[PDB]
Parts: sequence; C-alpha cells; structure tokens
Amino acid sequence: ENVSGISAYLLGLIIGDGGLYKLKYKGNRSEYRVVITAKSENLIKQHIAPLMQFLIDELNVKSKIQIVKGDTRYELRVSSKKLYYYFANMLERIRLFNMREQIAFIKGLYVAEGDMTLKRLRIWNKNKALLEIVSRWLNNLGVRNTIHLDDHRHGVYVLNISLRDRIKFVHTILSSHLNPLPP
DNA sequence: GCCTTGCCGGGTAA
DNA sequence: GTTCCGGCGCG
DNA sequence: CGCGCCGGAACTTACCCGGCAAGGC
Ligand SMILES: [Mn+2]
Ligand SMILES: [Mn+2]
Repeated sequence: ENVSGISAYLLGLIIGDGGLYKLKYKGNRSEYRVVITAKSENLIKQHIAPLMQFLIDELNVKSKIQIVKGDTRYELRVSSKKLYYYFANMLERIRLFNMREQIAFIKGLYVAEGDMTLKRLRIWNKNKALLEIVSRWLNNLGVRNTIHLDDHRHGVYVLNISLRDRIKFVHTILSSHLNPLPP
C-alpha cells in the first residue's frame, strides 16, 4: 500500500525530528498536534508537505498544513485529533510493521536522525528501546550493526551500521524506489 | 599502513 | 523539539 | 460551557558533525 508506506516514512520524521502533542489550554480548551521540524524551509514545503497533504487527503482529514517560522527552524504542523491518533496508534503497534513499513520507517528516521554525510552510517536517539527494534529489523535485512552510549553527557545512544554492509544498507533502505525517496 | 568504529566535545537544529 | 500564549467555531 | 482547529514564538537540549586514536587485518 502506498498509504502505509508514506505513513511509515512520515512517522520516522515525526519521531525523529518532531512529535505528537496532546495539549490542554485554559479554559477546558484542547489541541492535538502532529509536528515535523527542520532548518530548511524548502525541504518542508517541497519534500515533506506534499507527502503529508496526500495522507491528509486519503484519510479525509479536514485540517490544514501549517508551516510556521520559528527562531531556529521551520515547523510543519497539522492540528487534528484524527491525525494525532492515526500516528499515535501506528507507533503503539510498531513491532508489527511489515517489510514495506520497516523500510520506510527506517528511511524517515535516518533522514531525521542519521549521519547525512554517509561517510559513516549512524542513528542517534535517547530511546534505546526504539533503536533495538531498528537493530533487529536491520539484522533481518542482512545489515550488521551495533548500539552504544555515544553521548554520556545527555544519555544519547547511537546505532552504528557496519561499513561492511554500506552498500547493502544504502541501496536497500535509503535508495528504495518502493517508498518516498529521501533528500 | 589503511580502515573500521568506540568514545568524545561543540553548538545548533531540533 | 515542547509547551506556553491569545484567537476562532461549533453543538 | 466544553472542546478542538488556527497562528505565533519563547524556551532548553538532544541530536548530528567531525576529530582522535585503539584495534583489526
Ligand atoms: Mn529526535
Ligand atoms: Mn534532523
């Protein structure tokens, strides 16, 4: 499914570079936000927004894509209870992703939290449990890898992909024509 | 000698 | 990345 | 009166980048 592939790719960006927020305001007001942040205004308008719009359209979600200018980065934001629970639930059953979803989700996550030079192959995150899930998926794909505590200051773990499988990983996960192609 | 990777600090893009 | 602010609509 | 969609933007750090050097072959 095109929809499931795209969803999974977005979830990787969201988990990596944004978030899912259930906000409570005065007085009894609420808001449900789906967010991806990024330094480049173009990357958001030209690569991400179209992907999100499409999804919003397939799900018949009524909200709009807001792009907000912040002091340090741009924010792509969708305010929508439906979309919020769409992704929140998708995340809960992450261990049940098929292979299309695993591949897409890793692509998005790498685009968000990865070594973009590609000189090394690395994914940082404080959530070890999440990295271990990606570790198992990668192993099943024949991409060897390890997980260590990289940043002792803040508790950040890195998942190191072995250069031995550089080609396997790059051609298989990053350059996959089956899902949204990375930047 | 050349690569791979564990560990690290800088500071900004989250 | 996360969570405040002050708006608005709608049953 | 109770909630959920817009539009901003202040407020801290968790990411990414790139060096070093120990260890493998
Ligand atoms: Mn992150
Ligand atoms: Mn990023």
